[PDB]
Amino acid sequence: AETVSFNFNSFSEGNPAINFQGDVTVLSNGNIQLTNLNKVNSVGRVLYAMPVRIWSSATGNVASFLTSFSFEMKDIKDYDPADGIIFFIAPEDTQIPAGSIGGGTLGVSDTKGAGHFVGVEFDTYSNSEYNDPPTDHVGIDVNSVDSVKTVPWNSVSGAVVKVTVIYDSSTKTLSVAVTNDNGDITTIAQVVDLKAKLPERVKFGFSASGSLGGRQIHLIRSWSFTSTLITT
Amino acid sequence: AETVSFNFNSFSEGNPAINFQGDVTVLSNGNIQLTNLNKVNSVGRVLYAMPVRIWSSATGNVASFLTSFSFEMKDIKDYDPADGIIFFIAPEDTQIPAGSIGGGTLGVSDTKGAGHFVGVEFDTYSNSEYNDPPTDHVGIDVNSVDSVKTVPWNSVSGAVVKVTVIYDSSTKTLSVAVTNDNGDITTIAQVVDLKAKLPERVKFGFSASGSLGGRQIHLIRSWSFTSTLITT
Amino acid sequence: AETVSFNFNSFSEGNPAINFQGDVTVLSNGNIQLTNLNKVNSVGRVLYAMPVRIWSSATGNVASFLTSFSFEMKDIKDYDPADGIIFFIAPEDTQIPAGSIGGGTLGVSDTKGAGHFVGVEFDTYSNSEYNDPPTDHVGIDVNSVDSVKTVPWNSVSGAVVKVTVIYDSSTKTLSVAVTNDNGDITTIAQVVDLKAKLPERVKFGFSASGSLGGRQIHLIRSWSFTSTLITT
Amino acid sequence: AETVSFNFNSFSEGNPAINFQGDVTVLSNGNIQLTNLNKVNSVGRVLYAMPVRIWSSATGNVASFLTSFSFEMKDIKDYDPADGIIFFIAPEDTQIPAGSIGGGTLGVSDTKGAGHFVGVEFDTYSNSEYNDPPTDHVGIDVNSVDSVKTVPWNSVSGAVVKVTVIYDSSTKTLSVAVTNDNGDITTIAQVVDLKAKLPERVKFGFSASGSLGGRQIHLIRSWSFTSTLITT
Ligand SMILES: OC[C@H]1O[C@@H](O[C@H]2[C@H](O)[C@@H](O)[C@@H](O)O[C@@H]2CO)[C@H](O)[C@@H](O)[C@H]1O
Ligand SMILES: OC[C@H]1O[C@@H](O[C@H]2[C@H](O)[C@@H](O)[C@@H](O)O[C@@H]2CO)[C@H](O)[C@@H](O)[C@H]1O
Ligand SMILES: OC[C@H]1O[C@@H](O[C@H]2[C@H](O)[C@@H](O)[C@@H](O)O[C@@H]2CO)[C@H](O)[C@@H](O)[C@H]1O
Ligand SMILES: OC[C@H]1O[C@@H](O[C@H]2[C@H](O)[C@@H](O)[C@@H](O)O[C@@H]2CO)[C@H](O)[C@@H](O)[C@H]1O
Ligand SMILES: [Ca+2]
Ligand SMILES: [Ca+2]
Ligand SMILES: [Ca+2]
Ligand SMILES: [Ca+2]
Ligand SMILES: [Mn+2]
Ligand SMILES: [Mn+2]
Ligand SMILES: [Mn+2]
Ligand SMILES: [Mn+2]
Repeated sequence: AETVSFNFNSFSEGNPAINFQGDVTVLSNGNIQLTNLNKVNSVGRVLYAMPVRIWSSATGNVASFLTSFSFEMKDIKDYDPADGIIFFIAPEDTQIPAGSIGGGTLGVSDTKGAGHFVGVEFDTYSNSEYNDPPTDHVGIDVNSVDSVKTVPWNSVSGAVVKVTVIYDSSTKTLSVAVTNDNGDITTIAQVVDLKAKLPERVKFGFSASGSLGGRQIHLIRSWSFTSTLITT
Repeated sequence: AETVSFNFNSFSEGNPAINFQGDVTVLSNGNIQLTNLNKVNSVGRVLYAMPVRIWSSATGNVASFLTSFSFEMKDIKDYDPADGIIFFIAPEDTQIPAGSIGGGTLGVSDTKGAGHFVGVEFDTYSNSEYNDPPTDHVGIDVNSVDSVKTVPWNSVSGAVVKVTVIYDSSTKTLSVAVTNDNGDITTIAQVVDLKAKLPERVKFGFSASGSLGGRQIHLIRSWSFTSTLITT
Repeated sequence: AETVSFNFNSFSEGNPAINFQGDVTVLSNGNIQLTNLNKVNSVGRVLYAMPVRIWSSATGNVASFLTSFSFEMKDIKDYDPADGIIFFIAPEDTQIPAGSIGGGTLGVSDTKGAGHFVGVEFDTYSNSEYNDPPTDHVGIDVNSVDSVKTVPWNSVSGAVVKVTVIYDSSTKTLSVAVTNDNGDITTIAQVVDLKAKLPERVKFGFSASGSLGGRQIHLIRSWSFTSTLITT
Repeated sequence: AETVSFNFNSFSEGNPAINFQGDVTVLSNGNIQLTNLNKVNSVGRVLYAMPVRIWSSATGNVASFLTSFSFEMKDIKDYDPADGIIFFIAPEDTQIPAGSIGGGTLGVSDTKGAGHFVGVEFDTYSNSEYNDPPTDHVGIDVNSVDSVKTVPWNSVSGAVVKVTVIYDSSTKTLSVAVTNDNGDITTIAQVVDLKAKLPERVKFGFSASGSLGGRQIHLIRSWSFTSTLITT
């Protein structure tokens, strides 16, 4: 089988294994801070530098993957705690949308909320322009921040959240488990055909953004990943 | 929300939080050995002592859960390495089937392979009477060891195996990610309506068995679990 | 290490992790009300359903534990309030004393004020028959409501009180910190050898009671707990 | 009663309510990083600016206090993870010792390991010169880093640790409860007469240090405190 795996317990600029885009910054504690609290419509994204082959045009096989990461969002006096973080998968040449307004676009979509990507968002502000639920929520996005499906969630300021994601190639099911600070878990799952939505080689990463009045701390603390593609 | 969670990095006799059934034994290193290498048709089961309410007849809500565990199977001279381990969910009154022949029933079913339980098996012997695939395999079992679905797998003697399971109540999807000793992952997912197959209160646990000629070391090394039921 | 931990931010009827005894009722807001305002000598107790092994006869080790909880007592028109709440530890088979007169026995002792339990009381009425101090008080009880030690305190009707308790196994010290609504803290500590006063397996819970003329609202709002026993 | 209480969920440079000493720095995420990873024998300390009156010379009374805080330590490539963090109480005019060598002195003592303070240390390196236990440990320090008492502990890189401390004036008992990342708790308690060891007014704070080859990330994430002195 074709397996790719990595595990970061701390990050650092200068590490060739990671690409940085936008206002991203690496704190002295190894944490990744995606947005710049002093910029309007800030957008920051981080990606595993090496593209991963999720499916094969030769065999038609699609990869299965297991990934978990931990992040932290915290309020700052005195802006609206927004907009959130999104774990995404996109073409290997993915870039921050030209003329990105950040905000509710989470740094992956245009003003209409469209883009080429599949992801799991941890959304902390309700943008009616993208049909968001009225509360904080976790959502599965397929080429749009107008989530295909969402589940109520609660973003606790300063709390460390743990996430586990499993993609089963056979059933094409993407299931997500979010462990909150207080111990409660939140789950959401959706059938998503990566073969039909994305190219053979993609990049995995995290993105976050803010607006003029919407800003908050977006930190990525750790990230382990393993994908296995059966080549037969 | 109604949440139940626990974490076992090791086990010790006398812990009220755990229920032992059959030939279970706790080793000095804190590991749990499920079968007795000197008994014919040995069967051993360990269960979380407290019943978990996976669904409420009052609301109709079903709980989501996240659990991870690690186990190890090791060959012994001069017996056949069998039969395997099964992580299962069963009614709270669950007991080792009367007159259990162990072996391919994995300690959860009758001679015909039927029983009242839902589980994930790590099967190391191919029983044609229960329509097993021709190789080692992971399977999703619903009231029978004749798996609803299986995926090829390989049990490596002495290898520590890590497993992660997510059950999403909304989609009723049970997804499993198995991390093999060599780094590759194996996944299998299946939609299973726990509310339709099981009572409101159930017990979670592990079971293993052997026959006269089939015996091996079945070890459970760790187990973390969290289920959250929405009460509203 | 053998660890038991749970966290209740709210309570619900039907949760198998909780045992109800006497006049206990679960309010729609998730709060637990211990006594019945319309009954003479009302007694209500709630216990964590699973017995906890606080010490091992094998090693002689005693567990350390950390627990915090919040409660509220509110006066009603026009009864005396009367009698209070007690956080207790007792044999796993503990039940409301037969023929309990409620009142100053706090639902845990007999008429003489004796019983089998260790606890921290938040006493709002002065029973001279149990040598109570003349004012509201917090006390450490060991097999009797005639406290081994008490400290002055003030029960404010309708005020949410937060409590933190630490039991250090090495020194066998039980320390309590009570945070009043006005920000002021009250502390009390006492050396109590749980190994000598209680059986290996015990249950933790809260009890409240009243009399014909003494009645008030006794509410448990939240409860988190963690006990760790060194096994080696 | 005289009560002092504050709560910090994040810190900021410029907040007059805090004294910054040495290499301390505040990250853009609100965390306080005590030591500088690029300096030899780095020492950084943070103190609550307002001195607290822990005892009255007029009444002989000592104050009781309840404090809880969370911190994080993380290894860096490639130095020994040292030396640790200490929560301390010292004279109001306390400053980092002149010519401090950092390292095992934890920033509060001279080369002999002596100083004027009382504290709880989270020690991650074993200094034989100060009679340290052979493993990571939590210790109670009274005017010396040669702990009056210690308990085995385990510092996990990148894990958030929660600590609760209660000081009971009557019994003069200082009890500590440490909640590790995996849920396990570690406790330690010791009778310490604050009035005989410290002056009437003191400052509370944190300190950390490193050596030439011993360095790690020492972060303070949050801190809540309440002290009550009975004046009568
Ligand atoms: O409050 C946070 C949200 O702000 C929205 O944009 C605001 C903007 O921040 C404010 O300066 C002004 O221009 O009004 C806008 C409309 O609400 C973002 O669109 C949203 O994503 C949040 O960040
Ligand atoms: O070889 C392992 C398998 O044994 C099967 O049972 C055997 C038994 O071990 C042998 O002594 C003889 O009685 O024939 C039996 C039938 O084949 C089990 O049924 C199977 O589960 C494996 O354990
Ligand atoms: O005033 C509250 C206290 O009442 C005591 O019991 C009273 C009882 O309420 C009254 O009706 C009469 O019978 O005299 C009793 C003895 O004083 C309780 O003993 C005490 O615990 C409080 O509840
Ligand atoms: O390895 C961490 C410990 O270092 C000790 O100091 C070392 C120093 O790091 C090294 O460069 C050389 O000078 O030898 C010293 C003595 O062994 C500290 O004393 C100790 O506290 C740890 O930080
Ligand atoms: Ca949004
Ligand atoms: Ca089989
Ligand atoms: Ca009383
Ligand atoms: Ca040291
Ligand atoms: Mn959204
Ligand atoms: Mn099978
Ligand atoms: Mn009393
Ligand atoms: Mn030390």
